[PDB]
Amino acid sequence: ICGDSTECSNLLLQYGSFCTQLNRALTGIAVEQDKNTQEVFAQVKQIYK
Amino acid sequence: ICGDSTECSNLLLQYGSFCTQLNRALTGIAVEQDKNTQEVFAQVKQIYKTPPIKDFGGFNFSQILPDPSKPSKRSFIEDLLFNKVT
Amino acid sequence: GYFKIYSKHTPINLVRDLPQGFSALEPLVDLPIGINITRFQTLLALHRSYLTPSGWTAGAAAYYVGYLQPRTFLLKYNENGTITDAVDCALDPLS
Amino acid sequence: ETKCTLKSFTVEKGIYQTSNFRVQPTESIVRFPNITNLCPFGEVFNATRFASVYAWNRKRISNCVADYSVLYNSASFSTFKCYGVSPTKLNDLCFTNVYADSFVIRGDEVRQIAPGQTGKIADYNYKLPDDFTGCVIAWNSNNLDSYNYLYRPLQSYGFQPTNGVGYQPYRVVVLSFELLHAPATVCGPKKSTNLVKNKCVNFNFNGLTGTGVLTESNKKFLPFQQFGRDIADTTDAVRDPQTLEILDITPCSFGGVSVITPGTNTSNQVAVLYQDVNCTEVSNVFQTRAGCLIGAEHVNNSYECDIPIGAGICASYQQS
Amino acid sequence: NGLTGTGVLTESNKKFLPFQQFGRDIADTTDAVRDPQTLEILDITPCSFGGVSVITPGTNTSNQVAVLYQDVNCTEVTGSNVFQTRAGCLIGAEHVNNSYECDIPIGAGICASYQTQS
Amino acid sequence: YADSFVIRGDEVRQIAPGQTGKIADYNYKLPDDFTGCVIAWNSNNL
Amino acid sequence: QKFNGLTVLPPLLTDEMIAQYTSALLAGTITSGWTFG
Amino acid sequence: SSTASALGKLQDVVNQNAQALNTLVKQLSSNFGAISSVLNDILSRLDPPEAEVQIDRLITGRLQSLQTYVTQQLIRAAEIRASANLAATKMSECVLGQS
Amino acid sequence: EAEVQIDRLITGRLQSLQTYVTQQLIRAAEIRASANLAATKMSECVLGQS
Amino acid sequence: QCVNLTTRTQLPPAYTNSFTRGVYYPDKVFRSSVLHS
Ligand SMILES: *[C@@H]1O[C@H](CO)[C@@H](O[C@@H]2O[C@H](CO)[C@@H](O)[C@H](O)[C@H]2NC(C)=O)[C@H](O)[C@H]1NC(C)=O
Ligand SMILES: *[C@@H]1O[C@H](CO)[C@@H](O[C@@H]2O[C@H](CO)[C@@H](O)[C@H](O)[C@H]2NC(C)=O)[C@H](O)[C@H]1NC(C)=O
Ligand SMILES: *[C@@H]1O[C@H](CO)[C@@H](O)[C@H](O)[C@H]1NC(C)=O
Ligand SMILES: *[C@@H]1O[C@H](CO)[C@@H](O)[C@H](O)[C@H]1NC(C)=O
Ligand SMILES: *[C@@H]1O[C@H](CO)[C@@H](O)[C@H](O)[C@H]1NC(C)=O
Ligand SMILES: *[C@@H]1O[C@H](CO)[C@@H](O)[C@H](O)[C@H]1NC(C)=O
Ligand SMILES: *[C@@H]1O[C@H](CO)[C@@H](O)[C@H](O)[C@H]1NC(C)=O
Ligand SMILES: *[C@@H]1O[C@H](CO)[C@@H](O)[C@H](O)[C@H]1NC(C)=O
Ligand SMILES: *[C@@H]1O[C@H](CO)[C@@H](O)[C@H](O)[C@H]1NC(C)=O
Ligand SMILES: *[C@@H]1O[C@H](CO)[C@@H](O)[C@H](O)[C@H]1NC(C)=O
Ligand SMILES: *[C@@H]1O[C@H](CO)[C@@H](O)[C@H](O)[C@H]1NC(C)=O
Ligand SMILES: *[C@@H]1O[C@H](CO)[C@@H](O)[C@H](O)[C@H]1NC(C)=O
Repeated sequence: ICGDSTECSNLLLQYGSFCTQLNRALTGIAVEQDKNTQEVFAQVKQIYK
Repeated sequence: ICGDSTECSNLLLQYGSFCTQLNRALTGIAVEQDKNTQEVFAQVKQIYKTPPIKDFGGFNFSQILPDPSKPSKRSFIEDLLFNKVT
Repeated sequence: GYFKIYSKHTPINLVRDLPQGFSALEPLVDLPIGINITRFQTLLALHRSYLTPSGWTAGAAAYYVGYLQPRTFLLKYNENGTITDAVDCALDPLS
Repeated sequence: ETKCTLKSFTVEKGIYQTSNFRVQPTESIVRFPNITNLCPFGEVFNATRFASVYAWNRKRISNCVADYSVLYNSASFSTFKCYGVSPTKLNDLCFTNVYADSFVIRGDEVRQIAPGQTGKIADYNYKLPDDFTGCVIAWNSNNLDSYNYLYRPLQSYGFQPTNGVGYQPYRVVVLSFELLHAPATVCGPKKSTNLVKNKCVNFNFNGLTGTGVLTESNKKFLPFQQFGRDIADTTDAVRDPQTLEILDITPCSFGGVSVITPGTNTSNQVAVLYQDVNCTEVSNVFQTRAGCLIGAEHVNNSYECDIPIGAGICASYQQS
Repeated sequence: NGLTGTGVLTESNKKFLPFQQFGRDIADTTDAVRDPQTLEILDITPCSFGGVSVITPGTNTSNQVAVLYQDVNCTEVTGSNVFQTRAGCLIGAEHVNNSYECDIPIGAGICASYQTQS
Repeated sequence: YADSFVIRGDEVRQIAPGQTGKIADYNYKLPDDFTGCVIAWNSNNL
Repeated sequence: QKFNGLTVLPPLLTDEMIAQYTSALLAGTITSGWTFG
Repeated sequence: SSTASALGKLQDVVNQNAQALNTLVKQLSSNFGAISSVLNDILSRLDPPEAEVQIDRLITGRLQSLQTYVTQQLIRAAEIRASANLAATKMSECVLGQS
Repeated sequence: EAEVQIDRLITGRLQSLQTYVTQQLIRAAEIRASANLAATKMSECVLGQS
Repeated sequence: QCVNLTTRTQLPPAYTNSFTRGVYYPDKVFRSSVLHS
């Protein structure tokens, strides 16, 4: 939004924790993509030859 | 958003039906929460009971069967579960 | 355009320097002044010497001075109301 | 209400949330600290010798909550005229400083003080700007005055005991304030009332304007703190600024209301559910976990659920 | 000429046509500029940024920390055995040749753990 | 609706929607929205 | 791609580790049938 | 009874709902560009021409915080309904049968 | 006067970022449905016979 | 009055390191068992 400009960054603090909520949402769907692969492929105890 | 303020409530009518929609959406997912529990647990027609003498071949179900001297008549394992979720 | 003073009196048993605990400096006064301040000093109470061979200079004294700065400090309040543990944010990465 | 909400003339069976319910507050209260100061005003009006305009002195008044109605609503001071802000609105406001001039002019030259006309006493003795000097206060006097006060060219004044009107020896005291730039210092008397408890009131505890009930608290502040705050920043406890007593603030009850229709091809009977509220404070009246239910009789049977209320309680049209 | 901004400047192997004053790719931000005096063409790529992550074993266990600087070749950032990986670079962690079950996922195949002893 | 009255030239700014003062608050109050026009001219001759 | 605020994080299992998983699944269903599950 | 956080799937649903309801109330102390975040203090300190301009900054900010909450509860409830359709299939096919 | 112009850019950019994040939550719930089917198809068809 | 005095000595102002000192109550609000930032 602001991009290295401290006049904008103080005006953005009047909007509460919107940015905080936005970062918390995109991290929850990044951790989820690693669990999506762990459930499909890691279905084996040992490595068979 | 207004909280007992008449000149705030007058300005909010300029937005139309933004808040008839939000109460309708939150009521649609509160009725759904009751349909969720009904479909899991109401799978049985009659309320069956276990016989008072328990000759199950040597198998022991006393920790998963209910307890008649207890709050809510929960089982033993059902009380360890309810004393761990805040 | 204000002037706020915060204070505390604490018993101590260390040899010279600052102890390790926490101090809740509660405010004394606030003075509606509006004066523009940029330099200061401290007052000593020297007494007259008399028939003992200028004639001044009581005792021995020392004080510690250190200047604010802005950061963020988090207070883990008590059930009484008291600030007990203070957290500094820009101290280290762990903070 | 339900038909209006659904915009239809026929409703089907169900339970519909149709409006809200709140207890409206009565008899607002305000509670402010105390008035300890009286203000230095003993040293302006009861002083013996007052000067003239050739040596107009000034007296700064600061750091008080003074008054402005014990010299306006009382009327023995012959001159109470000033402009712009009416003297009924000085008690609710205040600047930074208060200054007091004093001079004694006969009555024929008293009339030239109305800013927009600088006087002979005001062009060469006391500088009157284009803005109005705050107030000019004068009263007739014959105790220690009714001669030896000059002004300005240099001429003396004529004072005696048998001098016709217009020449009276008034006592002109001029009040003016400071730019009030920095934090002010001198307001009027603040205002308090008598507090109530245990009913929904509209309160003001030295700044906190909200609504709620005020019950007595058993909590302990630190001796410098004024109010408490919950998590997510809501004021729950305040301190009574006259009695130093901690009072809890809980919001006076709100909720939703809902109507239980068996449908309008069956009946026009209705039960009403006031959600999570005690019927004690606004057919039979039945108290439930879901709020109390008014218009439905609590039978002691068990059937299948037809219209759900909550926490295990249901309802359906049986002739009631 | 008033086109204020921040970044590093390097010599551009791209060319202009002599009527062109600056350049851009996408989203109105300028990439190249012809300076008013030398009339040389210079690239504007911004000086590096990233995110900072911090790996902890739990305060109940210890008070020690490694720090991950995400997506930055750390010749431009302590000093406790830095280790460049694909997911950034680690500062304060000891690279070993063993292999265990994953404890704390760093990324791109690397995990981190606290065992005997830093 | 044509409404006419005589006012000081200082107070020709006082006849406006959302205005406070002496004449706008104690003599003649235009409402807040006020679809309309305000016409004025000098009368030193009369 | 990184332009301005935008980042792409790397996945925790690389493409070599995922291919080593599907080779151990395929070496058990040839050798052992359905007994390894 | 010895090992806690074995119910970690059920604790995360209770924690996430409380996190979202805590953030709805803390957005009431935001200005959103007005002069004060309390609706009674721009009332007691401004005239109804200028108070209408500041209240319309609080309304637009508080209405956006309530629409963000309802949208995130609509997405989150679609994930619970997927998990309750799975527990209703596991009760048919594995409690009342043998799979 | 810069503040009343910056605020027009803030509310427009904060709305373009929310429209992104809302549509990424809806899209990531479609992948989780399809990565749950791929997990069932490996349990019930690679590790067994269906 | 104004009897000047000072001499000259002073050496290097001895430095030190306060660990955790100087936390004043920045308010009047009363919070109960709740970490506040
Ligand atoms: C079935 O299992 C229960 C375990 O839950 C047994 O109950 C325990 O028995 C021991 C005796 O070996 C007692 O010391 C415990 O106090 C019992 N726990 C209870 C009653 O909660 C029970 O004995 C078993 N029943 C049979 C028939 O073997
Ligand atoms: C407060 O007083 C100081 C004077 O000590 C002002 O600060 C600066 O003082 C230096 C001399 O040391 C001058 O050369 C500068 O010009 C002063 N600063 C400025 C901005 O003029 C300071 O300005 C004063 N503060 C106020 C509000 O007047
Ligand atoms: C002193 O002056 C005040 C004016 O405020 C007046 O009310 C009061 O009566 C005076 N005192 C006496 C003893 O006359
Ligand atoms: C305030 O004044 C009242 C008298 O009206 C007195 O009873 C009370 O103790 C006073 N409190 C303080 C804090 O001065
Ligand atoms: C309910 O209404 C329909 C028409 O609206 C009617 O046909 C039906 O008979 C009604 N039910 C009863 C029990 O009368
Ligand atoms: C409901 O309120 C009344 C009023 O005081 C009280 O007597 C009663 O105990 C309350 N009931 C419950 C269940 O709290
Ligand atoms: C239903 O229960 C109540 C319990 O308070 C009991 O008093 C009442 O008699 C019961 N109803 C009938 C019809 O007996
Ligand atoms: C400007 O001056 C510099 C050296 O001072 C040199 O490039 C040249 O003389 C001028 N460049 C122009 C006019 O583009
Ligand atoms: C520390 O962690 C262990 C396991 O990680 C746990 O059992 C213990 O309760 C924790 N706290 C203390 C004080 O040891
Ligand atoms: C990191 O920097 C070094 C020298 O600064 C360079 O040799 C190396 O190729 C760089 N790594 C990457 C991935 O660019
Ligand atoms: C770890 O492996 C690298 C690469 O094979 C090697 O250079 C290094 O010596 C090894 N470390 C130890 C302790 O053997
Ligand atoms: C000492 O103080 C006097 C004034 O009393 C002054 O003239 C003189 O320069 C000072 N000397 C020193 C070393 O301070």
